[PDB]
Amino acid sequence: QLVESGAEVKKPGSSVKVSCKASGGTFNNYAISWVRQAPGQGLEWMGGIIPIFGGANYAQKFQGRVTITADRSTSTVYMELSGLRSEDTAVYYCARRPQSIFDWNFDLWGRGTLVTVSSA
Amino acid sequence: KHPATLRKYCIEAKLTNTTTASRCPTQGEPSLNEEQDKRFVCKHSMVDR
Amino acid sequence: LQMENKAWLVHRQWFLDLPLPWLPGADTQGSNWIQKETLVTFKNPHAKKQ
Amino acid sequence: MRCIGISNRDFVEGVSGGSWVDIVLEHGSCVTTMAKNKPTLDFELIKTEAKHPATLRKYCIEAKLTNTTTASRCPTQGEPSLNEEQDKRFVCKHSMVDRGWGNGCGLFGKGGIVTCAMFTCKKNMEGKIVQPENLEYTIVITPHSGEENAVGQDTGKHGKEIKVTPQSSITEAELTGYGTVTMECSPRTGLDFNEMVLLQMENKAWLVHRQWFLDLPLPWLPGADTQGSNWIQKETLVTFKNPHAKKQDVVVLGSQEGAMHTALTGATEIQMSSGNLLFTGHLKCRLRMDKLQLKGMSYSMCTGKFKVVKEIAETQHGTIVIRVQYEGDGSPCKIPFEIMDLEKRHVLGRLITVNPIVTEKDSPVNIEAEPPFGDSYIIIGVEPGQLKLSWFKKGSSIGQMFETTMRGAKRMAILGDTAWDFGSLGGVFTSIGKALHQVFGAIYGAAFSGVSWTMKILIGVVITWIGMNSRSTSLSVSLVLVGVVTLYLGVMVQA
Amino acid sequence: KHPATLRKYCIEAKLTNTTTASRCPTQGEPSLNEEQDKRFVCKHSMVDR
Amino acid sequence: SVALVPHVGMGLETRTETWMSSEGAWKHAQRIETWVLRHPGFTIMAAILAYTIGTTYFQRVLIFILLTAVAPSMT
Amino acid sequence: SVALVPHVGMGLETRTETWMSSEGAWKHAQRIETWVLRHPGFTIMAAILAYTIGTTYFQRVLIFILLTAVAPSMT
Amino acid sequence: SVLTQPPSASGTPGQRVTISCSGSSSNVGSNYVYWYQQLPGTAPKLLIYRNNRRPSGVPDRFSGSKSGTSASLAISGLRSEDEADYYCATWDDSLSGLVFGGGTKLTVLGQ
Ligand SMILES: *[C@@H]1O[C@H](CO)[C@@H](O)[C@H](O)[C@H]1NC(C)=O
Ligand SMILES: *[C@@H]1O[C@H](CO)[C@@H](O)[C@H](O)[C@H]1NC(C)=O
Ligand SMILES: *[C@@H]1O[C@H](CO)[C@@H](O)[C@H](O)[C@H]1NC(C)=O
Repeated sequence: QLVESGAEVKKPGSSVKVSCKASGGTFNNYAISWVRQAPGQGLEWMGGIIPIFGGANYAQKFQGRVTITADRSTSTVYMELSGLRSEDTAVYYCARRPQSIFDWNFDLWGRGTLVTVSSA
Repeated sequence: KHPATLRKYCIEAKLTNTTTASRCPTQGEPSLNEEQDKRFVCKHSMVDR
Repeated sequence: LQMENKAWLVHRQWFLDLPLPWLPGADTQGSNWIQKETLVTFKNPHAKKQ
Repeated sequence: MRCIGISNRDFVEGVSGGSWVDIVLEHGSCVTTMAKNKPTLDFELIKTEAKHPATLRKYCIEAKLTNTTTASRCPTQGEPSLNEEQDKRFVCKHSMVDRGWGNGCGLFGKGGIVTCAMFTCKKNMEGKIVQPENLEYTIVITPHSGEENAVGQDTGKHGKEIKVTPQSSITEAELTGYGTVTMECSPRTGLDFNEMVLLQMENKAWLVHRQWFLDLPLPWLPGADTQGSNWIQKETLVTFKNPHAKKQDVVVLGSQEGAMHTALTGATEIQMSSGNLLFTGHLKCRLRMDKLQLKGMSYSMCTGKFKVVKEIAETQHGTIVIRVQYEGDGSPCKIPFEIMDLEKRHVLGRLITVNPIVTEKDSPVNIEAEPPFGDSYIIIGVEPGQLKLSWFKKGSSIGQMFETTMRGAKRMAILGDTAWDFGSLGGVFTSIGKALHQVFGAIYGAAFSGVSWTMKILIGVVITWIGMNSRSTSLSVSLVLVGVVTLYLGVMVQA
Repeated sequence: KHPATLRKYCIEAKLTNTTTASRCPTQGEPSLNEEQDKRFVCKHSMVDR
Repeated sequence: SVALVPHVGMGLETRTETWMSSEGAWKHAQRIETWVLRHPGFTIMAAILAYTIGTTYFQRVLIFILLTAVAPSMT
Repeated sequence: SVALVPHVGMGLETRTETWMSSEGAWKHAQRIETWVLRHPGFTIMAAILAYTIGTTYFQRVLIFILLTAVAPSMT
Repeated sequence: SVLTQPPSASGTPGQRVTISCSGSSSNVGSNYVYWYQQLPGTAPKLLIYRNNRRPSGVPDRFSGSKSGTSASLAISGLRSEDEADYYCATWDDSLSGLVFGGGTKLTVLGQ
């Protein structure tokens, strides 16, 4: 029920926006978080948002570098990353979780968008 | 002859790109990048949190 | 006043007092409508969502 | 944690002889009921459904005209007639034009003229209705334990949704570990759906008065029409113009969607896309706690170490909620929770999560308590590792009484004479007051029906002035009371 | 510990990209495209023409 | 609504008939009549208030008429 | 039009906010204020007529508000 | 800081294996602990939610353990399927964000 954006290949110093389109039930009832997994590295939590409420919170590492927003009209969630660099290369996931402040059980995931910071 | 437009009223509209932002209690006000644009209509309210 | 293949000869003050979104007339971009709140409704029924 | 965090939460405390209590459930509110030896419960009305709606009109908000026909008779020869003038899918009007030798009549007078145009509807609003027997209220009952309400896709063992319909208005909810709760609701005394219309526009729906819907000045179909072509007040959506007395024309008046929206102010918006869902209104229910017992009352104190995993957070109802984990032995044990003073010599507050227990060691439980208005201390645990938590409550008893009185007055403003059932335990004073309120509400609704809030303010001021400048003391007092109540209702109305 | 910013105030600002627009008398108001961007401070007045 | 601010008393009228002169000539009075019919309760209260406040029968009648016209208009 | 019968004093108001409640709360007062601003000539006439017709100060003021509210909403 | 987790894990089919995730007073022991299985070239899968409660998807053989300040995932019977990278995610009150562990690649012998 969660569909992400297609693959994107970028260049250093740019900004990339990733699209995660959820269904109506998941948009009005659950939260959506952005986890990026670097090549050959562990999962990392970037941030999340309650799409119905829209207030986004980010990991302290990503303050001023990641923007997460929701499009209530199209029922979509976007993650925008600024200052793209070599270390920013990774796969990015959007996961569906409840909007309570205690439970982070991701029972739904997308498929990951490979933000390849390189030249091909 | 030679009329000049004085004002242009809107009688039918469409709303798109709806988006919400929230700042939970006592922490101030929410911020939307859409509030900088004047072609977005914006409103402030309180929700139970 | 010209509204969709009908025209009226109205008072200038009455015309400028209409409560609708409007553009200055000098406007060219046609997107900075002002007084838009007259043609849009905001709902927070139970104070749970907007 | 759902009923906590809703500003319209209500605390219903106490039961009568019989272990029942009267409660009115509103859609935007919550009721938390507490008895002397019963678990605290949360009651929410989360869904009202109207099924099998029947239309009764199809007002047109946008029409057009396609076949304009005119007929004229030379002066002195009487009114003309058109064949379409007997067609119900045609709009006609009679007028006069100046005629003479130049026009082609030959008599130099005012000749009757009639013009007809075919009226076709492009967009309409359906005023559906429902039978009062087809309503279905869904009410969730939650036992309000510190136990987490669980996450989706796996288990729903906490929330208990009971559907109530006029046919089966007495239903029983079996809450695992707390016995069963019986709700004796009266859905037939709610909105009075026989006098309501489900008005559905393009993609938006409202619940509106039926007489108001039937008095709307737009062309309408009876609702049994499948072909249309028999609109009633076609004249309201067209204008016939005879500039001077030369040529007669007719045109439509343009989409009435925005004017209809303006006309709908004060009507509550409902949903009618995937069924007729009404997230508005109340339901009066009688709650039976006879077969409702606290869970784990045959437990021993934990005698272990608790840790606060989430600091004390104050709610907007005067209570506090604290989240504590348990690191001790004998996992299913009672939590030793008290709210005392600094010296622990007096018990100052009451925990409204009665009988908190620890089902699992590492599973956190969040207790809710109502501390006093002064300084107070939350004591969790026993001597080894006891937690003493300071807290300060900002309000005051006089302010609390003022706020409670204001909430009662507001409840009377919305549920006029039904507020007397909100937390009633039977009683005789409650019955007398309810009867008096029914009489006064009948009089007030008769005298103030169809009046705006500004008019209510004006009339209240006028009546208060009349009372103040009155000869009789009793009449003066009665008029002042009526005027002040009218002012309160005009200030609190249209919400 | 753990402060939350409640508000941010401007003490030293600078003005750039100043632009102006005019309308002849009786013909209504001037229109500036910048006036649609809330990042631009704007004011309306009258100048004899 | 724009419909609540019609173009009636603008002093621009000529011999040519107006947009909806025939329609709108009596619509306000018809609305007041319909409202009074649907709300007999408020009319009685208005009559009582006008009789009480009005010292003379001219004042009473004027106050009653104005109250009855206002009640629908504000709504 | 249909906008002149707006479903205001129909009862059946619950605790859920109604349609366009916020705007409709003060739209009518706003339109009366704008009318009084644009048409001060009639307002003075209403004041004079209320003073002449009114015997007591309360009657004068009540007639004044009634006249000034009917004048714009009359059509 | 972050939930320390064992980078290297080894087991054999038919054998029960568990992974240890140790956090701080604000990482673990104060918030629920979630365990995720992330195979190569696929998104992470929620193994156990809350404090070691199995979602319907994971078979009963899967299970987890939670302690005062550490957590563990239990595997009833072993296979080559358990050869994947493992992560323990838990909300950190001080860090104010969902902090996973370092990631445990479980290697299943049998090659
Ligand atoms: C509005 O949303 C559409 C996608 O439906 C997007 O293409 C467009 O850029 C958005 N506009 C703004 C101003 O965000
Ligand atoms: C309107 O005129 C058209 C002419 O093409 C005719 O076909 C149609 O039947 C007419 N409709 C009526 C008379 O209702
Ligand atoms: C402001 O002026 C500078 C001058 O070069 C220009 O680069 C910039 O784009 C301008 N900003 C805007 C918003 O027009």
